[PDB]
Amino acid sequence: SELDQLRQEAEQLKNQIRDARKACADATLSQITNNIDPVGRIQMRTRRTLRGHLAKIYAMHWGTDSRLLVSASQDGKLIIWDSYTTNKVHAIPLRSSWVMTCAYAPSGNYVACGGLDNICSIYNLKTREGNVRVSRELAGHTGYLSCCRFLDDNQIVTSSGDTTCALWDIETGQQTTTFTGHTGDVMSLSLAPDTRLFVSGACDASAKLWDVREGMCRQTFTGHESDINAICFFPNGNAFATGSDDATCRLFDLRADQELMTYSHDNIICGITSVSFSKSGRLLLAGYDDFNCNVWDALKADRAGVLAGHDNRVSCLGVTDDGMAVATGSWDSFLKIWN
Amino acid sequence: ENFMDIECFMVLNPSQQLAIAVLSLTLGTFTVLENLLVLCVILHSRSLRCRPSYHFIGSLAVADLLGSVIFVYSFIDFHVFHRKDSRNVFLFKLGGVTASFTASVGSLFLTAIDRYISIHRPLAYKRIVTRPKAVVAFCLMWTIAIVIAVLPLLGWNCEKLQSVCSDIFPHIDETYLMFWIGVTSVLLLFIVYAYMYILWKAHSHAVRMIQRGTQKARMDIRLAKTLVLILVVLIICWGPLLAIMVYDVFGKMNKLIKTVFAFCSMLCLLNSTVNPIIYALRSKDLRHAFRSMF
Amino acid sequence: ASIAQARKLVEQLKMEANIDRIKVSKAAADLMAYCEAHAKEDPLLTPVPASENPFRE
Amino acid sequence: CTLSAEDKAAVERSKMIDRNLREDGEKAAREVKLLLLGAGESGKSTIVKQMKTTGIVETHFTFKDLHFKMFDVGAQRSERKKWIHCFEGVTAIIFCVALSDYDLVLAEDEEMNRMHESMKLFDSICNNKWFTDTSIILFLNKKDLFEEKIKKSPLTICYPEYAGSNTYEEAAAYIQCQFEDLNKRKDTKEIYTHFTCSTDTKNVQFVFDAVTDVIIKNNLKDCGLF
Amino acid sequence: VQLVESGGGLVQPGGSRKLSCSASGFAFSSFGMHWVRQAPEKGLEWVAYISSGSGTIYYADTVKGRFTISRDDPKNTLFLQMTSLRSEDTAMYYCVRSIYYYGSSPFDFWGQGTTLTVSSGGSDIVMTQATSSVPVTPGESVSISCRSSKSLLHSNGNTYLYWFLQRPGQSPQLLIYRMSNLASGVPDRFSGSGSGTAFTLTISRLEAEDVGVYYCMQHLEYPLTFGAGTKLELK
Ligand SMILES: CCCCCCC(C)(C)c1cc(O)c2c(c1)OC(C)(C)[C@@H]1CC=C(CO)C[C@@H]21
Repeated sequence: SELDQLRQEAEQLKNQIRDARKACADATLSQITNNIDPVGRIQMRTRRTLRGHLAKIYAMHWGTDSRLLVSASQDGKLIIWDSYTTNKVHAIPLRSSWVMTCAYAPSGNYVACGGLDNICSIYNLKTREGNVRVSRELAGHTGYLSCCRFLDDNQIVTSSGDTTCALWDIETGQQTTTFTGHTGDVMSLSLAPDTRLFVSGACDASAKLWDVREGMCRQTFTGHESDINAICFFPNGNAFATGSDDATCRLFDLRADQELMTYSHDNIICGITSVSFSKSGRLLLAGYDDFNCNVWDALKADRAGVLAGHDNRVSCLGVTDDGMAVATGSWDSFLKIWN
Repeated sequence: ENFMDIECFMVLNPSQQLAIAVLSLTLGTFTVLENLLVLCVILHSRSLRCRPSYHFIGSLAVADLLGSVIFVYSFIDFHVFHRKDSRNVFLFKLGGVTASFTASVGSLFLTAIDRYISIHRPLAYKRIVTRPKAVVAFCLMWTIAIVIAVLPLLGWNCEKLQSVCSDIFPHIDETYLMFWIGVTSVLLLFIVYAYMYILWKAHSHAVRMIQRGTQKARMDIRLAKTLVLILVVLIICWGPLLAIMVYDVFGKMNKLIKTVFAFCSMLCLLNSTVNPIIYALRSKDLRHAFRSMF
Repeated sequence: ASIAQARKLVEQLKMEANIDRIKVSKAAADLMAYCEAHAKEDPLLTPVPASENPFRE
Repeated sequence: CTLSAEDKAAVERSKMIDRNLREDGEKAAREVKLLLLGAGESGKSTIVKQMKTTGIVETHFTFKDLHFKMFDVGAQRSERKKWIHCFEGVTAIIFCVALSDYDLVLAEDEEMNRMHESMKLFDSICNNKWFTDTSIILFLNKKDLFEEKIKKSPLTICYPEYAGSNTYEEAAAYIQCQFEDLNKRKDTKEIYTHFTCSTDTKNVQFVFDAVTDVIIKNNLKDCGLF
Repeated sequence: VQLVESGGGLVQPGGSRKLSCSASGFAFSSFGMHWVRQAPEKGLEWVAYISSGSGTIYYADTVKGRFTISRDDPKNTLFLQMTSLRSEDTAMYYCVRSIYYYGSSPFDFWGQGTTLTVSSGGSDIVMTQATSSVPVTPGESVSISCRSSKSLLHSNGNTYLYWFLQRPGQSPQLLIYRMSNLASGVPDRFSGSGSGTAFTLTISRLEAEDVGVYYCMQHLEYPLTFGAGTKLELK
């Protein structure tokens, strides 16, 4: 009785947010982007096939130098590749083979991993000993670790399966702040290019935008009907696309605070495992788990291309910082560098 | 019409040339259709492409296809229209025929040792047979069949070195017959040993499951059915042929034996027709693969 | 302790409700300006030349 | 070639890394990966007591020159849909069922008894899309406590239609047939049912005999013989 | 990270001598090993090289047919079997570790050295240094130029030139690897530049620890040739 009348406020507040949708109901993204020149038919070919894992790859991350790559598979190894050659720069044996995420530092000196072991292990690459050692074990989560992303050598945002995210400190080993408010298990996250905000998505079909210094949710986005498991920012930073299990991608805007465009097709079921943007955000690369990635037009909602070529489902995906190539790693033992 | 390297020996003077023609044409068309079906199902589907035993099934399919087309071309060229050509061309087509029909037995041997080590070393099998090592064994078997095939093209023919010549193969000496019989018999005894050991190990495993409380047989019975089928196909397709080949090198050398040699030489096309239905249709994965493809 | 959680949820939704919202036309114009401002900068739009490509073989 | 000495030594290092990765994969392929699943109260830790925080516990053990890795993942308490596909490719699933909890209920969630929850979990993991062809080593623990409880309380509390007496053997066979009939994939999957006793080297003997059978049958499927 | 050598001393010409370089504090099996000798009042010269896991063994012109280099990875010790020594082998042998991947810093550590003395009885790239002794002053900018007979630029964009500083009484220390990258422990005042065949090493705000001999070494293809040796002296 005491809470229910609060619900009488609260859903009404949501209706006010819906009334805020009437503040931004003048037009859609398709109406503004009419009579524009399309990107056209895209035939980008695989160039490298990074063949050194022996189980299914769950994550990859490019380097900021756009040549190094990192990958984590469901065997106990995490391999750092040269992409120009096909050279394994490193191979790190892991304490637990159940890793679902990995990250590559912008400085390039550290890598991260995590998964069912609830620990974001940080490994120091550049060292005087010559071999990669465990720099810092970041324990403290209770759910399964789902995403990790670096800010610098000391800050890292980890989203786990305990419906919370956390920003940590490498030297202290403890959480600087905890982001709370999702009701389902948190699956993905993405930082802005100016790293002031990051938007993260969970299994409750809600994408929440957080500030790294405030520690609280700024904006909340809804419109999916299944577990959101992929989020990538626009390179401008004022918008972000997401992908979930309903085989639809959605482009939300931070300023409009609503969904702009929906990317879907009639013959596509078996939804998205990973999304990314190209340079200038014109193409949306979505890795669907009917074994292939699709190139959608971010302004025309048209399927420009198909990146089929993986024998199993494209778990992980990523575009280089200069946009030279896109890597897709799948649930066979293989990464592929499409260009 | 005597001994000591006679020519135009072919004994198909009555109307059996029509019967060999219709049987060889039907078996060649059936072999082409079945092996094209197998090669289309295997190559189009990745679920059958990755497994290294289906690479050996495809190797046997390619060997049976090439042997079918080259054998019906050469056999209908020889016993129909009575085309007598030079020694180097007949050696070349006989080399193609024996290359394909040695690679067929080699692919059967590779399949037999694959299934033998899958049940003899159960946990080790996945770390013994892989796709590139199966490709290596495929290439080694095909190249050794090719070099055994081109062995009489260079030196072993009895026209160059004066030795005794076989009558059923006019430009092949009896030494090459003994060598080919030896290699084929060693491969077939290895295949029979592997498919007896699979049945014995599966029977022992089923007995151990019955003695324990682990099971509630059903494994050794099913592979007893398919293994007795495989072995009786192998026996009725390669027993009389090697019996005639032994009798023409270690026997009284009669005249009616050459007539029966062509009709038991079409048993190779019988074997090539029945090989996709006992090595690919016996597979449940390929069965569901061509059920899905329609 | 659902009394404090409901109050925190109401406060969070009220803090998310009173923020400003730019119209769809201005955000779409900004997105189109960013796309066509670096359309030549993206090498995945056009086919890259083989000399400028680092991934050719 | 156009490598020079630095890139030639770099591809030599990558070849050494390839060799070490191949050796590590061959060492890891000698292990048998098992997954412990259950309601939590089934006494599967007692199974850990019979074979011999983080969200996953690995119970490495050996029996007759064969090494088993047993993955207890029931302490995760998250949504099972998003991380059970990590375990697609285990050799078998060891589902543990408390036989003595046929009449015991839990009233915290929805007042229903624990055996219907265990049967719901069995229907969820047996008919999962990832465990289509991974066999289940079903274990029925606490048989003596179940017998001592069915000496007083009959089986009709759990099952509304049980046309049998209070005999331990007939009720155990009925429970085994009820758990086996949740398998909708009986052509591509078997269920290995055992009653957990206090005899040493017998539950691990059942696991070893079940795992050898599924390895033999999976090899016979993979080599085209089935 | 230690590289301690032993077994050196005075030997007869034509005799046999073995040098053992003990490595501790780092992974020995993942590091390619080199031998660099230095005669008194001379420069550095590469002798022999064995890679990680003994995959590749290289020898120089005066080394092939006479020497033998091997490693013991469980023992973490590098060996050097020398047969039929001559008067030109009287040099200070340095045990050098090296690693090779993308972004690595090869020749990053040098041993303390051992003394070998012998009593009395080619399509290569030649490194050119204009002046072997430049008198410098502290607080100014110092420019050191080295040349090569062949262009060190390769198709991958890497220019394989190195800079080594050998302080008196101390092991040589790597300063700049691949002409533009600062090594570990080297301060930010050191910089390098070059274009294909012409090279420029710039030292700004020279201090008391920058005194020593400067060497330029190529790494385009074996055999590895050091520079003549430029020594910077105060006043
Ligand atoms: C010893 C040489 C290898 C044995 C080959 C046995 C098979 C069954 C493959 C065979 C058996 C054969 O009977 C023959 C074969 C091949 O190959 C061709 C070239 C088709 C021959 C053409 C003319 C005649 C003369 O009778 C015989 C034919």
